[PDB]
Amino acid sequence: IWGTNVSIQECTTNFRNFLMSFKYKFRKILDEREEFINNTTDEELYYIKQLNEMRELGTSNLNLDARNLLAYKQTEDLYHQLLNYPQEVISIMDQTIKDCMVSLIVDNNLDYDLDEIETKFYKVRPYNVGSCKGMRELNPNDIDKLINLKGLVLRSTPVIPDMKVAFFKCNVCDHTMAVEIDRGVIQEPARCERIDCNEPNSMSLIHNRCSFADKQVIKLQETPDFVPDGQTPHSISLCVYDELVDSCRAGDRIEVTGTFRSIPIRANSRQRVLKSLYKTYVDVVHVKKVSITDQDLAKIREVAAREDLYSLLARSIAPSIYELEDVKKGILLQLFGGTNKTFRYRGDINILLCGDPSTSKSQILQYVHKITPRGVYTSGKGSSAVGLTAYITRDVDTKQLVLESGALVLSDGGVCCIDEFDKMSDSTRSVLHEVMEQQTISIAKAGIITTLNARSSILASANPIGSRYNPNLPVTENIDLPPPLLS
Amino acid sequence: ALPSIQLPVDYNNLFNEITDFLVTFKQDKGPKYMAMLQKVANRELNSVIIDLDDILQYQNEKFLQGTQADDLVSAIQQNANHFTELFCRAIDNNMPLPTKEIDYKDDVLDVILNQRRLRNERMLSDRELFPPNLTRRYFLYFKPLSQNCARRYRKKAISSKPLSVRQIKGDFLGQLITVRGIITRVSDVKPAVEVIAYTCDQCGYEVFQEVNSRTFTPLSECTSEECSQNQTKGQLFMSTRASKFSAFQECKIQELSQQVPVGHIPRSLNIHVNGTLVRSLSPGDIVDVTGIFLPAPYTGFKALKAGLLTETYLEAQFVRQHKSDVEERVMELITSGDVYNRLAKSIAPEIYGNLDVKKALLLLLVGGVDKRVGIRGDINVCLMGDPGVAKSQLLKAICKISPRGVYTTGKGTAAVMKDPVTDEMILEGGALVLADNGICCIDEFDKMDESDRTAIHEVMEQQTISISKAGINTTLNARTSILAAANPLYGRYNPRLSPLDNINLPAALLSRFDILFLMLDIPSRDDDEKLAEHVTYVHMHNKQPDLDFTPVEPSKMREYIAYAKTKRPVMSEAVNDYVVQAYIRLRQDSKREMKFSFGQATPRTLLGIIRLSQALAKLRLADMVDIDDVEEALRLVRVSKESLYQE
DNA sequence: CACACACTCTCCAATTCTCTAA
DNA sequence: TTAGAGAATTGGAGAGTGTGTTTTTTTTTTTTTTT
Ligand SMILES: Nc1ncnc2c1ncn2[C@@H]1O[C@H](COP(=O)(O)OP(=O)(O)OP(O)(O)=S)[C@@H](O)[C@H]1O
Ligand SMILES: [Mg+2]
Ligand SMILES: [Zn+2]
Ligand SMILES: [Zn+2]
Repeated sequence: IWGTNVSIQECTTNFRNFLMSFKYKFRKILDEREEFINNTTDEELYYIKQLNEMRELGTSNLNLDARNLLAYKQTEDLYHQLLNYPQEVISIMDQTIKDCMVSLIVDNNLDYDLDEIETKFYKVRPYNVGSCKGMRELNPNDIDKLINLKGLVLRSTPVIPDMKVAFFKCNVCDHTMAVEIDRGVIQEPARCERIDCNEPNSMSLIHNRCSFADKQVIKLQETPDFVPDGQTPHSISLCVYDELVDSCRAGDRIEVTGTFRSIPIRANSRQRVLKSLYKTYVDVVHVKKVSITDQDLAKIREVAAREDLYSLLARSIAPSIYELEDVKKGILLQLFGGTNKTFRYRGDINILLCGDPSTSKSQILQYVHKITPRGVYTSGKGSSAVGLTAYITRDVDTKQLVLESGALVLSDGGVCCIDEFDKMSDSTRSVLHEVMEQQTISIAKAGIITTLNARSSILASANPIGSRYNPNLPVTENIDLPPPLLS
Repeated sequence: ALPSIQLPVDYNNLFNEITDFLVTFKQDKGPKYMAMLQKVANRELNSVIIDLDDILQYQNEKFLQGTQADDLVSAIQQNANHFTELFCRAIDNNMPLPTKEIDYKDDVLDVILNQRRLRNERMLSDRELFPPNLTRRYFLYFKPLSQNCARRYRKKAISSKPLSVRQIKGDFLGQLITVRGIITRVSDVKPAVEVIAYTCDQCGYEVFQEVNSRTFTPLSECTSEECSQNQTKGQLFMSTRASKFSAFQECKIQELSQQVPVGHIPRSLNIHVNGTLVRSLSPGDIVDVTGIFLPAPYTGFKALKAGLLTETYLEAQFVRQHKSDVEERVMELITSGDVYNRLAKSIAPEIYGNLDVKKALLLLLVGGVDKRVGIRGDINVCLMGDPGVAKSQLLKAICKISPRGVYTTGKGTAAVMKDPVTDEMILEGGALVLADNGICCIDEFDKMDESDRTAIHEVMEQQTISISKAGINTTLNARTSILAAANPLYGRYNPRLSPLDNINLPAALLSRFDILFLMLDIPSRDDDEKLAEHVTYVHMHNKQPDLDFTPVEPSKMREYIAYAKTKRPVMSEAVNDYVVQAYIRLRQDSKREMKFSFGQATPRTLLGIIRLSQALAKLRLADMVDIDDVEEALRLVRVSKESLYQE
C-alpha cells in the first residue's frame, strides 16, 4: 500500500487465516463477557457458517464486525489499518472473501458454478468501527479514515448514474470496445483498436451503451439528542453506491459507517480552477437502522378462544386510561371494520369523540395511532405535520409541479386519527364531507384532474366551545360542527 | 518595471534576533518556548501562542545589556503576516527531537518523508524537496500586548486598544489589530488545503504545490526530471492522504449598538479562523478578536471586473471572550439568608410589590423534575395583569438573570429556512429554540398570531418544535419554560367581566398553564406613594433604594437546580394521600361555587401542584417534599386562583 | 482589462522511401 | 542479397487571433381576486 509501508500479501494472509478457524468465543472473551459458557454460538466457526449461508443464499455483502478483528491475535494491525486505510483494506478484504469462498467450494466438493461465483462481486460491511463520533468534531485529519456517524436522514436524492465502463464506437468501421473508467477520467483510445482501420479520433462515446453504477447522495442530519442546545444541528452528505440505495428512507434514524473523504469543487465550470475549500462527504460502506409465524397463528387461536377476548382487547386499547369502557369497545370495532363488499359501500367505522376537552381525547388518540398499522395522527386546526388534504405543491428544487397526497389518502385501510376536529377550516371540512361521502378525493388544479382513492377511517376528537362541555345543551350547540358533518 | 525603495527594517537582523529570543528567553523546564517546542515534538500540543508581553520583556531585558533588538513588537504590529513565516522558520530551525515514545500508527507524512528521502538518496550518490509548510504539525498565533500602564503605550500598541469595525480604516491593512464586537454568523468547518500532494502515474515522482489563493489550478503535468527527460508526459493525480489540510471557519463580527454613531447602521467584518482556533466562536458571543487585517483579493475575472477595490478579512489569532467553593458559599447564604423571601425581592428589586408573583417566578426559575413519562418538569406561568403594570420589567429581569433566557414579543418564534441565498444554509432557528434550557419571556402574549399560537402549543406539550418546509419534517428541540405577559384587550382589565373574556386567549391554551396570576393595579393612597418614592430614588441615585437583603448573583439558583436535579426528591406516600383528598375537596368546592368557569380543578392542576412541590423541595435540599411543602404549594395555587377573583 | 482553453497558422528533426551503396 | 552511403515527407510543439468570464433576481410596492 502506497504511503503506508504495508505489504498487501501479509494483510491478505492475516484476513485469510482470520476467515476460517475463527470462532465467536474469541469475541466472547475479548469483551470479558461472563456468559461465555455457550458452545454452539461461541466455539463454532462463525465466519465459516456465514460463508455457507452466503453459498446457500447467493448473497454478496458481509456484515463483518470490527471487534472481531481485535478478538483474533494477528488481525490487530489489520484492524488499525482498516481504521486508517479503509479503501485498500476493504478492497483486499473483498478479494480475500471471494478467493476464500471459491477455495471453500473447491475443497468441500459442494458442486457449484465457479464462473457464477467469480462473476458476482462480494462486499464486506465493517460496522461498529469505533465510538460514535460527533458530526461537529470532524477535524480535517480524519480525511480518508473510517468514521462512524449517527443521525436522522432529512432527504435522499434519486438514483444518480455514475459511469463505470465506457463504450466507444469507431464511426468509420463500427468497431466497439469498452474502456474502464478509473477515478472519473475518460481514457479514450487514441485510434481504432482494429489494425485494418486504426483511424485516430474516430471514437464517439455511446452513452446508453455504457455501464453505470448507482449513487444516492443522502443528506444526513445531526440527531437532536446530541446537538448542543444552542445552535441548530448541522448536516453532512452521505454517498451510497451499488447497494444500500433506498435502504434508508427520509425520516429514519441510522448509524452509518463510511470513509470521511473530501474532494475539490470547480469554481468555474468552463475552466479547471478549483476552489480551495474541499467540500466533504462520506463514502458509506454500511448502514444499520438504529431507530407471519405458525407460532403467531397459535397465539391468535389462543387469544381468540378466550371468553373474555372482547374485554381484554378493550383494556389493551388504552391500558393507561381508566373507565371509558364503551369508548375502547367502539375504537376496537373501528380497528377491524366491516367487510369490504364489492360489486360503493364504505364498510368502515367513523367515530367522533366529543364532550368537554379531554386529555384522553388526545392520549387515546396517540394510543390508537400506535396500535393501527396504517394511518397517521393529524391535527385538524393546525395541520402542520400533514396538510390533511391532497394539494399540488411547487417543490422549489427544480420548481416542478409535484402532487403530494394528504393525510386522508395514504391511510386506506388504516385509521386517520384527526385531532381538534372542531377548529379545522371550512375548506378542509368540505374535503372531509367528500371523503366520508364519496370515499375519494378529486383534484382539478394546475392542469391535473384526477381522483385519489382514500378509503380511510376517521377517528376525530373535537373540544367544545366555552370552558367545558355543557350536558344540558345539545351536542351541536356545544361542538361547533355542521350537522351534516356530525351525522 | 518595478522600482526600488529603501525601508529601515532589515529582516535578516530581525530573524537573528527572533532566533535569539526563541533560544534565550526564560520567563520569571529551561526556556519557555523551547519547553513549548518540546511539547509540540511530543505531539501533545499544536499551538505556539507567541505572546507579545514576553517579547516586550525580552526587549526590555536586553535594553539594559546592549539594546540588541530592533523593536520587534513594533515591527510585527506593522506587518504580522511576514513575521508568522519568520517565526515558523525559526521554529523549524530550533525544533527539538521528541523525548517520548509517541505512537506512530498514523505516520503517513513520516512515511512520505522517509520514502522520498530514500528514493532521492539511492541516486544522490550517483552510483528544498519538501515545502516548509508540509512538515509542520503546529499552528502559530500571536497574543497581543496586555495593558502597559507605562510611557511605552504612548498611543502605540495598536493591538492593545480594542477597536470597533467602523474604526478599522484601510490604512490598518496588514497590521495586527484587535476588534470588539458581537459575532453574528459563524460558518461550518471546512478543510482548506495548504499544499496538494499530486502523484504521477509514471516516473514515480510526486510534486507538491503550495497554495494560498482561495482558488488554484491543478498541475496535471509531470514536470519531474525523469518524466521530462523521458518525455512520458504523465498526468498528475491528487493524493488527499499525503496532502496537508487546515480546518477553516469563516466567522463574521458585527459591532455593538454602543459603538455606532447616531443615525448610522452597524457594520460587519469577516473573520477567518483556522487551525486550532476553530469552533472557539459562536453567534452568542461578545469577543475581542485579535488578528491580522488582510486584503482578500478578488482573484480571477471579477478581479479585472472591479479593480483596485479590495475586500478585507481579519485572520484571527487570539480570541478573548467578554460575556465546590460556590456550593459552600450558597450553603452559607442558605444558613444566613431566607431564600424564600430574599430571592423573591432579589428578582425585581426596583419593582415594588407583587411579592407572590416573584415567589412563583422563583418556582419557574427552578422548576420541578418529573422527566419520567407514563411527565414534564417545566413550569409555565402567565401574568394577565393590566396595562401600566410592570409585567415587562419583570420579564426583562427574569431574562437578564436566567441562563439561556430570551425575551420576545408577539408582534414584530417559529423558524425560517435558507435565509442567505449564496451559502444556502439549512434549518435556521428562531426564538423558542434559543432558550432551549432556559425561559422565553413572551411579552404581548395576547397580540400573537395563529401560526405562533400553534407553534407555542406544540412547544408547550411537546418540548420540541418542528417544521414542514419541503416534506423534511425536521424538528428542533425547544424545551423552553414559557413565561407569558398577556394584557387585557380594550385597555384596562375589567374585574366584573370573566377573566377569559378580558383576554383573547382560548381556554384550551390557558387551562394548560401550571399557574396563573391576575395582577392588576388599583389606585390606592399608600402603595402609589411608596412606588413614587422608589422610582424617584432610583432616578436620583442610579441604584435601588436598598432597604433589605438583595442578593445579586444567579449562581445560587444554578447550584440548586444542578444539586437537586440528580437528587430528584421522591414524593412521600402521605404526600400522595393528602394531595388526592386535596383534589377531591378542590373539585367539590369548584362545583359548589358554580362563579367563573375558569377554575374547575383539572388533572393538569394536580400535575402543576406536583411540579410546584417538586420545585420547592428542589430549592430546599433533597426529598423535602412532605406536608410542609404541599401546604405551601396548595396555598400558592389557591392564592393564584383567588387572584382571578380579586376584589 | 487577463489568465486559461480551444484552435487556426505555421515549422524543423525524427520518422519513412527509393536511387545508389556493399 | 546485405549493412549503409545518398533523396523525400509530415507530426508535435508553439506563434498567434480571438474568447470568457463576475453577473444578478432576494426584498419591497402596488395591483388584484378571494377570503
Ligand atoms: N411596581 C412597579 N415598580 C416600579 N416601576 C413600576 C411598577 N409598575 C410600573 N412601573 C413603571 O412602569 C413602566 C413599565 O410598565 P410596563 O410594564 O410597560 O406597563 P405595561 O402593563 O407592560 O404596559 P403595556 O405595554 O400596555 S403591557 C416603567 O416606567 C416602570 O418604572
Ligand atoms: Mg409592557
Ligand atoms: Zn475503426
Ligand atoms: Zn509523468
